[PDB]
Amino acid sequence: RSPGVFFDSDKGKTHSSGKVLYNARIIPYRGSWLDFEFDPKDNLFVRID
Amino acid sequence: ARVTVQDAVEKIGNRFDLVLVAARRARQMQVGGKDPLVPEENDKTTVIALREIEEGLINNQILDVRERQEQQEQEAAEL
Amino acid sequence: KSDDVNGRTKMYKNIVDGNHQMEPGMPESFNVLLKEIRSLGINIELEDE
Amino acid sequence: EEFDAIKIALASPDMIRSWSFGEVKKPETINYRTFKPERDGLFCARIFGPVKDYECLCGKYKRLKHRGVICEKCGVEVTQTKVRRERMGHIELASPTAHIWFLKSLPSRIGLLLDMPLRDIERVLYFESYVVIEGGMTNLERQQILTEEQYLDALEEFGDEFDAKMGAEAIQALLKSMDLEQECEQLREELNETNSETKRKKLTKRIKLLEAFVQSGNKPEWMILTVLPVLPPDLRPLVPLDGGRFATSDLNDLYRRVINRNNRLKRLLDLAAPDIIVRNEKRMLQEAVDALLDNGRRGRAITGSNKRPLKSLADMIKGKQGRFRQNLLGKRVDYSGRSVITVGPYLRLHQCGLPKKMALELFKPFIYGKLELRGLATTIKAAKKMVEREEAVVWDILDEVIREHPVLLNRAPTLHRLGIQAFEPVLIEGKAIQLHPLVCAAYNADFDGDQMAVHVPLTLEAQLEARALMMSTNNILSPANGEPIIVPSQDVVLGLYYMTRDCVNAKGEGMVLTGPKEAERLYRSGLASLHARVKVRITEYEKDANGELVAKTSLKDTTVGRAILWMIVPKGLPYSIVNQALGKKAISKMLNTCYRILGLKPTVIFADQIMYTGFAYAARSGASVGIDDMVIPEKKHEIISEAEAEVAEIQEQFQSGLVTAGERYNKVIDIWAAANDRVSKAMMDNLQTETVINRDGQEEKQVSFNSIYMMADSGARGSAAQIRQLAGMRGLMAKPDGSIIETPITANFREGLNVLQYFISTHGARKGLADTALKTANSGYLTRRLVDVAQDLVVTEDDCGTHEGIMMTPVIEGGDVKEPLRDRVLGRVTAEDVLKPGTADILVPRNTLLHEQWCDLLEENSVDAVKVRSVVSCDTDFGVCAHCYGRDLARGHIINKGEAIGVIAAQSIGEPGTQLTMRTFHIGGAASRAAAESSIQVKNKGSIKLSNVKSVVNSSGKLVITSRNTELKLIDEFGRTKESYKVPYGAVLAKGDGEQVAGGETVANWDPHTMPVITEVSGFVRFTDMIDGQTITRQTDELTGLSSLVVLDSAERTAGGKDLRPALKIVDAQGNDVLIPGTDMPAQYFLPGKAIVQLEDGVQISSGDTLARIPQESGGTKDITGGLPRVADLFEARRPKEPAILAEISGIVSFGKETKGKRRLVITPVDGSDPYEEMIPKWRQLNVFEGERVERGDVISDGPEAPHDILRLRGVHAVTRYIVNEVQDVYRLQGVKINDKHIEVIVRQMLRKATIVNAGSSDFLEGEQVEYSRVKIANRELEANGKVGATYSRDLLGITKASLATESFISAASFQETTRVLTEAAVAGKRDELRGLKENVIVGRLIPAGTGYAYHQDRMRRRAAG
Amino acid sequence: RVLDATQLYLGEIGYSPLLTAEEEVYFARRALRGDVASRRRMIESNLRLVVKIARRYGNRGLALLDLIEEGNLGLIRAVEKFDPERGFRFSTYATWWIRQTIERAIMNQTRTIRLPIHIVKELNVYLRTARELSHKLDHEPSAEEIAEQLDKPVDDVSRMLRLNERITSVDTPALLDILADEKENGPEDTTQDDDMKQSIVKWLFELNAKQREVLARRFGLLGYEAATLEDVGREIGLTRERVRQIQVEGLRRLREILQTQGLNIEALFL
DNA sequence: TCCGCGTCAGACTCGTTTATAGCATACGTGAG
DNA sequence: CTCACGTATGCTATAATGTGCTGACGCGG
Ligand SMILES: Nc1nc2c(ncn2[C@H]2CC[C@@H](COP(=O)(O)OP(=O)(O)OP(=O)(O)O)O2)c(=O)[nH]1
Ligand SMILES: [Mg+2]
Ligand SMILES: [Mg+2]
Ligand SMILES: [Zn+2]
Repeated sequence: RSPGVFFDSDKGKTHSSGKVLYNARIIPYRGSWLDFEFDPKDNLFVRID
Repeated sequence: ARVTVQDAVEKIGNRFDLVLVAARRARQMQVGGKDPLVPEENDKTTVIALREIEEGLINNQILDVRERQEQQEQEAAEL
Repeated sequence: KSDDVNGRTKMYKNIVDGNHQMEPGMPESFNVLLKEIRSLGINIELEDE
Repeated sequence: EEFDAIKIALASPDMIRSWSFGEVKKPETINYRTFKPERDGLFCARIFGPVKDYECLCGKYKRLKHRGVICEKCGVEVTQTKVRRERMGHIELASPTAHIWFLKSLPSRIGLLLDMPLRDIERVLYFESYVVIEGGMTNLERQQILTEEQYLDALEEFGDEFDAKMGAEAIQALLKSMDLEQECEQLREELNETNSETKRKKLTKRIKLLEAFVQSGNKPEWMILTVLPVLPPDLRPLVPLDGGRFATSDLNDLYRRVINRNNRLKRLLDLAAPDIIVRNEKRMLQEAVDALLDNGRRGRAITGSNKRPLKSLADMIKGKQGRFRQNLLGKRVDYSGRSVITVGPYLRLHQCGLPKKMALELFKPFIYGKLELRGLATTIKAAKKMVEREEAVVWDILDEVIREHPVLLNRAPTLHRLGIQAFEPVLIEGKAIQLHPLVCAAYNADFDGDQMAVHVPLTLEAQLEARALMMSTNNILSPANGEPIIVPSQDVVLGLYYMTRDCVNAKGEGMVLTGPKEAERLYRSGLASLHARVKVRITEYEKDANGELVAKTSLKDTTVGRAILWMIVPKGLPYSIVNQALGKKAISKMLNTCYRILGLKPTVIFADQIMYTGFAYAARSGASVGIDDMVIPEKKHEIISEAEAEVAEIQEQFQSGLVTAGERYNKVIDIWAAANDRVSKAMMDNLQTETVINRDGQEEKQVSFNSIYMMADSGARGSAAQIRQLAGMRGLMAKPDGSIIETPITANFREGLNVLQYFISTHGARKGLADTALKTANSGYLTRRLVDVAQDLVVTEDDCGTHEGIMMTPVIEGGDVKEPLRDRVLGRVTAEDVLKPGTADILVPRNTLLHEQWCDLLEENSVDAVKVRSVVSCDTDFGVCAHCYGRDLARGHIINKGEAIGVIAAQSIGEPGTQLTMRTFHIGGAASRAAAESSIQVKNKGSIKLSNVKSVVNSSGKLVITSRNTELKLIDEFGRTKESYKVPYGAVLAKGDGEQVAGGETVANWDPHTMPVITEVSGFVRFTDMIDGQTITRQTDELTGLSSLVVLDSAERTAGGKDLRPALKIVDAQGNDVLIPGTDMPAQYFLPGKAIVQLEDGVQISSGDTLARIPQESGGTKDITGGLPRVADLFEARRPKEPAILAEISGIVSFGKETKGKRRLVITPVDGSDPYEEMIPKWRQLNVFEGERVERGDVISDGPEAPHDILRLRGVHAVTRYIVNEVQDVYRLQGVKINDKHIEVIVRQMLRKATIVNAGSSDFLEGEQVEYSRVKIANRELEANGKVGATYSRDLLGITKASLATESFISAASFQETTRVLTEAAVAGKRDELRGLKENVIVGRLIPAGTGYAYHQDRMRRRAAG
Repeated sequence: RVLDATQLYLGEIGYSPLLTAEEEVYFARRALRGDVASRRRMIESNLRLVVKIARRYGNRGLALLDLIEEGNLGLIRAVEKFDPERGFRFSTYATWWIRQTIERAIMNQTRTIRLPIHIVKELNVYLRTARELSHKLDHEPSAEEIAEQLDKPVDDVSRMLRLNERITSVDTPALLDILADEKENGPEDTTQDDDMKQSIVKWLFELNAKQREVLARRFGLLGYEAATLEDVGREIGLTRERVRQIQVEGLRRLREILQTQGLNIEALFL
């Protein structure tokens, strides 16, 4: 997977609610990964590494 | 027989018991050196026992009866 | 044919002697299994007749 | 040694000391210079034993003379080195250490025992926080955690009179102090006063734990380790590689960790170290022991040298790779070999070509033996050297040994029992094994490099079991279904087809022959074609009423070829068998017929003869494959341009507005699917006949002798589906998702693909190939779950004498009877004195075998329904009766007592799945599905019978159905059911109930794409709760502006609309609610996910109208990929996500309470005064209306039925029949024939356990789960003697749980979850008496089944005395 | 959610007091006199020094915690043999002790086959020499090249580098299943010995009773202790020359068995 | 959020990186 | 009976005293 940004989405999977949760993943060539993701309640979250 | 063992199954019935009885008889000829009732015709002890079962000479009950007879003859000799 | 150590040699001798008799025993893999479960601190005993 | 059972229990510190022969104090392994064991090290000879046989370490005592002589100087016993594999040691731990298995393994025993959460215990163990063990002052009670600062507070104030500690010492003290008796009584007192539903379970579970703990005689303190056992050296060996280097087990690294840290802890205690450092060392000690027992459970596993985690004790037992699956439930074997396989067409069915050099090696001891009896070899080493030299006399001896000695051939994978067969070997020059063609089917052997294992049965018993049970000749029929597995294919089929099939005139039309011999002589003389029409005189031999054969001579109008085949045909059979043009389908019937009339040896000979003649004439024929043999229809391009402008017009209509992605996808797929069939049928008319041959004068039509057509029609190889892709159109290809590509491949392989068509093909191809690699695993995992569940099931009894059975109807689905009742009850014991229609005389007895003859009588009388004895309803405890089962389908007669039925059942269900995975996938590219299930057209005249149907008459005049379950049947005159037809919801019927229709009439039309929501009442349409953006969505058009509404489900829906159900509500002109005829229900139709409504609010509807179109995208492809999960869901007894509701008790019902919309359906039975009240969702709509007298298990809701609810209300035969039919639906869709009785075996194993209410004279009380057989045994003695009667209720267990619920822990452990199984067994002090097969195979004993059943039953009676 | 043994311990150490110069002297005088609290406080306060040393020689063999514990053992010896009378600081003296005990433990525990410090120290010199050789010789040190530089024996250098050869796990990929039990004979070989042992009994009752007696008692076939020349002679009362006479006669009897059944003995020539 | 599963044999090859002070007395067994 | 040989426990004094891989399988209970 090329370093850069990638915007992906669990197509359902989590929560039989069946909500599409969108996420951004910033992938460097070297370093910690920077994740942004949505929660079922539409709250924006960050996962460092 | 030589090819197929269907006839010998038809004599005794249970395939499993056919195998036990043919085994017991083959062991007699293997160890005791018991003489075969049918001509050997260069046949292995496995096949000869099946011939004897097919023709209806060998059987669990018959083998038990002759075991008692030889065993009582030996008791007679010891006493 | 596999583990039984005494059994395999004894039956080899019988087959050269032309006895075609098995004389079975206890598979060494199982002896190991016992030792491996006792090494875990579980008492696993053989209960006699 | 010979033992009865095995028990497992917690190890006492002192028990561990018993096994030990010393304490290993030091980590020292061996001396670097003298590579001998160090002092009191891990390989200490003083502890584990001597390195060399009967020799001490310092070397003072040697030879077998010195026996048990412990050398005074070094301290080493003079015994065999073998002892170092058996002697154990131990380790004195400074700090008590918790045993991970009882701590971490869920649920956990230490936590459940103390009623203390895991978190609390861990804080205590890693020395984060103190726990109170006991305070007389209620100030601080029991098990209350104190932090470092919390401990300082109470310590000044109270102190002393309150005891709180940290680490495993604390928990061990807490375990020692806890009284199992008293807490049992306290917990019983709690359940008496206030039993809350969910916590009654948990309290009853801790009660069972406490009771079981005291009965086992296990002590809770022992969960914490004071003494740590050490595995014998040879089981963790340090050996020298050739390179001078050493190689050792990872257990040595883990033991050295534990010893170093333990000894360092002893040191720091001797030195009085400050407590922070002592604590660190106690943490590190527990870390090391937990790594040694089970590494990776306690968090991050300890990585050794590479980075890979060290393999710990538990890892050697647990995994598939552990010791169970790898070394115990299967092993590497002596007198075993392998090689590539190759054909032996010359062989007879009971023979196989075995390479000289291979056989020389396998029968080495047998040669040695004969060599010494002839006195040719003086001793064994001279015999060995004679074999090494491969002397000429040795070959002659080897030939003599192999005579009449059977050898086992095995091919991977072994899916079913015919994957092993015995043959008589034929010594051959060359390195390849020669396999008989006809058995290639059972092995699934094709000679493009496959290999086979060879195994030599050594004992007389093993030889006999191979010759009698496992011989090729004796295993002709599949044990799965009754049919012969030994069936001609490929060349053989093609040759017999070529011989039988007829041509116009040809050489010597209308000649006359004296018997088949004149015919053979004519053909071989070159005066007659095999296809010449002629009248020969053949003399058939028909069996009479007795055993005597009747001879009959008559003139027959057939062909030269068929006459010559009659020569192969044994006496007894009719000439009409060979008189047709023979294909593989007809030849299979031929061999089955011959087997049931004449018997085994004749069919064996006949089979070989067929193979020889089939190859022989196949080769004479010289049939081959030219490119001109692949004929393209002249009218392909027309069909395609028509289809192509049509699909183009729908794509242009897509931008306009009549089309969703799903609708157009369906419409384009339908157009291309019909075009493909058209072009294929054009090719097959043009190819199948289109033979213009001039008959003796003028022109005629007859069948084409085109090579590929003959191959297809005979069933020699390719099917019409393959030849479509060759000569016709390749068709619509399906993506790896299963969804089908919108652009089909117009071209075929003769025409050649272009770059784009080829690239598009690749998708389907590779998904197929990936499917074989990846999906095979789940098929195989299902085989293994089935096998484990039905291992114990053995034929135990001959006749239980039961009347009970499961009513089996004829599977008549989809017009043409899918599976006849005759074939479904063939070979099955009948019951309930099943006579003929006119009840005034018995026709069939209550205990007999249904032979082909009885079955043929059944068909003349046209019996529809027959109660037959089944495995499920058999009363036999600990097995099943020969009569309840019926015929051994593999033998063709009544099953033998002692046969392992369960295994055969599991194998036979498992095999097709596993075979159809690789098989359909590599072999096909595209998906040739047909979705056009619009109209029911009836094939034969009759009257419409509609069972289960509630429909409303629409303004058209037409009967529009609004039932969910609708079954249209076709009755004749006499009044039998002959065709069925599942009518759907939203259907227009042409004619109503009980009306006459003629042959080829359409009786009902419906749209397949879109299940419409059809309203019963007429009036105006109201939008309830249908807020835009909240619940629905709005989409507008141009010029005027047509809006369309799509119902967004909770998936896309906002938090605001979550609680709102959107529904189209029917109001009248006044704007009052219209009622549904005759009920209090107001009309309201709840719209699901993406219900696309056109017509906006306030539109006058008539009744019977389409309100809403829910899109029904069927992206499913017809394969086992989608099918097998359905099968696995059924066998695992899974409740679906929306179960349909059933009435629990018979009786008369009215409605009570409602929560907004949620129905609280109140049943108030007639006799049974207690009511039964149910909460029901608002949107779930009922089939039943109000006051009806409904019985147990009447369907209330729309939805699939849970097998649990079926069993619990209707009962055994109901649920068994539900499973059998729902599973068989899948396998039948793939053309797989499995007998119901196999599925029935496994369902019996599912219904093994039962929950009990009340007490008897034993220890039942409320809700213990015990096996059904054992509670029946109790009930039999109870009913005779009396005592407290016990109500029971059978429980369904789905496969995995059913296998773990078996009261053998050796079977449970070998299956799965071994760590959890052994902790629960160890704590219960469980005793396994070894009744099952897996148990006996593990200890290497005789199986309690087949041969072993005789011996095993003799041991069980030796238990009664001596 | 602090679960890790390491992070818990380092949290506990951080919670300690840091000592000064005057404080070190006061506590050290009380400590040598044998104060409980003084010893505990000096150790607890100087744990941080052990860690900065245990985290310095990381990724060398032993784990941090393992080295943190053995290093702590050096701290204790340091507090026991500290001289507060000397003006020179404690941290300086302790560093020696902590490094010594850690290094000693790393030389012993690390190696599965316990390697003696004598050989380990020699090995150190060989390896340091190899490093200097490698920097100037672009290639790597030979055994002979190292031996030339240290003026030591080639054989001694080779023995040492052989001991450097580290251990191959059998379970790490399994190697166990390839590598056979060399001490266990195949049933083929065991059956051959049965045939020989059985033949000997029959061979003993085929020749003379005077010679068979000698060979049976001497070889320990029917006997127990393999009596040498003098013991066999003393028993039968025979003489040393008589031993050679019975031996030569016994071999002639075997030659007869060989020309009869020698078909097996002549095959011993390959 | 955790932990339990995920076909069965066969062929071959490769492979077992690293750092450490130096010296004097003490502890203990073996050889001549 | 005595020394050499192999192995082990000992001590050293500028001050220095707080850490630290790979991520993402999927279905069920
Ligand atoms: N378990 C298992 N069996 C396999 C696998 N590949 C092949 N087999 C077995 C079962 C099918 C058999 C032959 O495989 P083929 O691909 O030749 O298929 P086939 O069924 O003979 O079809 P075809 O007529 O195309 O040759 O070998 C595999 O990956 N796993
Ligand atoms: Mg193939
Ligand atoms: Mg193949
Ligand atoms: Zn000794």
